[PDB]
Amino acid sequence: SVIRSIIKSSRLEEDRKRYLMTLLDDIKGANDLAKFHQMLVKII
Repeated sequence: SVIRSIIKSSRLEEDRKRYLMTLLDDIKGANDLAKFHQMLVKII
């Protein structure tokens, strides 16, 4: 939910936050999620 919320709150990727939502929501790894979060949030 944490990462799911941030990407959904990421006002840049429309369909990509939607797509990445159904992806990350399925990501059952807390550490890997955090890395994906650090990833895109450092991208922007």
